[PDB]
Amino acid sequence: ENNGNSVKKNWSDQEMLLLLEGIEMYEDQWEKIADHVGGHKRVEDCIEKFL
Amino acid sequence: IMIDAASSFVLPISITKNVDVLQRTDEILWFRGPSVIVNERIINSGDPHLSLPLNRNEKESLPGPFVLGLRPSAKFTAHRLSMLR
Amino acid sequence: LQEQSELMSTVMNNTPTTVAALAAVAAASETNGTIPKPRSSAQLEQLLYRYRAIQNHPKENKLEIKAIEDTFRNISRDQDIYETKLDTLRKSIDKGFQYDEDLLNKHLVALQLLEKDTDVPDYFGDPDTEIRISARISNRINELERLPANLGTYSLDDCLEFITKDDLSSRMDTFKIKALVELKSLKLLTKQKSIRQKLINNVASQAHHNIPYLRDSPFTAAAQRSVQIRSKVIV
Amino acid sequence: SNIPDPTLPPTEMMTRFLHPNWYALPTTVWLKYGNYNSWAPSFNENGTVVD
Repeated sequence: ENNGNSVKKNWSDQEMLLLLEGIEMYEDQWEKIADHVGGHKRVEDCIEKFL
Repeated sequence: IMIDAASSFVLPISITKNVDVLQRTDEILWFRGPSVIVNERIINSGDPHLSLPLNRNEKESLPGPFVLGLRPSAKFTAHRLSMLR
Repeated sequence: LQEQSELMSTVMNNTPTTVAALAAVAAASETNGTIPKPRSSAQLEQLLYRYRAIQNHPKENKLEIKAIEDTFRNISRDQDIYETKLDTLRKSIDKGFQYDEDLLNKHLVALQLLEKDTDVPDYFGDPDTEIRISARISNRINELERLPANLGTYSLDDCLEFITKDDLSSRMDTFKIKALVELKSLKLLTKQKSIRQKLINNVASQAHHNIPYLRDSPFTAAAQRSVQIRSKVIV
Repeated sequence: SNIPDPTLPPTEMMTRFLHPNWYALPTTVWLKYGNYNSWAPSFNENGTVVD
C-alpha cells in the first residue's frame, strides 16, 4: 500500500517486511532504513523495534 | 541481462481524439510487447478435472471457467449482507 | 533402498511394466530389509493397487504378488475388525456424561498445538544444549524455503467486494508477507545479536555514572575518587 | 547481503562481558622487608578503597 497507516506502534506486516528488506539491503544507515519503511517512522523507533 | 531498459514509448503526434478507453500517461503509452490475458487468478487445486487420480476417452463440456476459480456461494453473501446492517 | 519410493518413481516415470523391479530373491528382497506394511493413508496403497493392476499381465515372472495379496488380506481383516469395533463402540456409550466445556477448550487447543510441532504450556552456555537450539532453526528455515512462491489467501471477507473475472482483490497477500517476515527474521538473527552486544557493552560498560544507587555508594565513589589522584611532585 | 547463516558456531553473545560490579578494586598492599625487620612500616595504602 501507499496510504498513511493508523496511530503509531502498530507495525503492520507491510512495515515489518519493508524493515527487514532494508536491513538486508544496507546493513547499517538507519536513515536509509527509515525512509525505506516509508519515512513516517524515526530512526530511534526502527532501532527500538528491531531490538 | 539488463534491467533498466525503457520498454515504453510515446509517439509525438497528439491523436487524443478517440482515445479515452486505452491507457494514457497523464498521450498514449506504447509498450515493447503485448499484454497477457489471465482468465482466473486462483487455481482450484483439487477437482479431478485437474488433480487426475490414479483410479478408474471421455469429454465433458463444463459451464464456463468459473468451476476452476473458487467462487463463494450466494447464501453466504446474503448472510454477510444481513450481518452488514 | 526405499522400495516404497521405487514404486512411486516407477509410477511417476510412467514406465512400470518395462522394468517391474526384477522380482527375484536378489532384487525384490534386498530392498525389503513379506512387504513392510505401508505407512501412508493412500499414497503408498494406490501404488500397490496400480502395481498389482500392471502385474496382472505377466502373472508368473513376479513371485512377490503373494505377499502383497497377504497384506491386502491383512488390510481387509483390520478394516473388518475396525468396523465391528466401531459398531460396538457406538453401542458402548453411556446415556449421560455432560462433557465439560472449559476442558474441551483445552483439549482442542492442546491437540492443535501438538499437531504442528509447537510448544504447549502446561495448565493441567552449555554447547550441548546450544546445538539442539541451532538445529531447530535450520528445520524452520528449510521448511519455510519449500513453500511455493505463488501462495495466496482467500479470506471469507472477499464476498463484500464483488470481484469480477479480473479485479485484483486487496487481501490476497495476508499469508505470503507473513511467510517472509518469519523467513527473513530467522536470517537476521546474528545481526540483532551484534546490535544487542553493542547496546549492552555500552550501557553496562559505564554502570557507575548513570545508575544513581551505584554512584552514591561509599566504595564506588572512593574508587572513582582514588583513580584520579595525580602523582606527587618530588621537590 | 554479508550477514551469516544463524547455524554458525559463534552464537555466544556473552563471552568477555565483565560488568563493572566485577572489577578489581584497589586495596592495601602488604609489604615484606626481611626476616628480622619487625619495626618497619609493614604495608602501603596510597589510593585504597578499604582499610
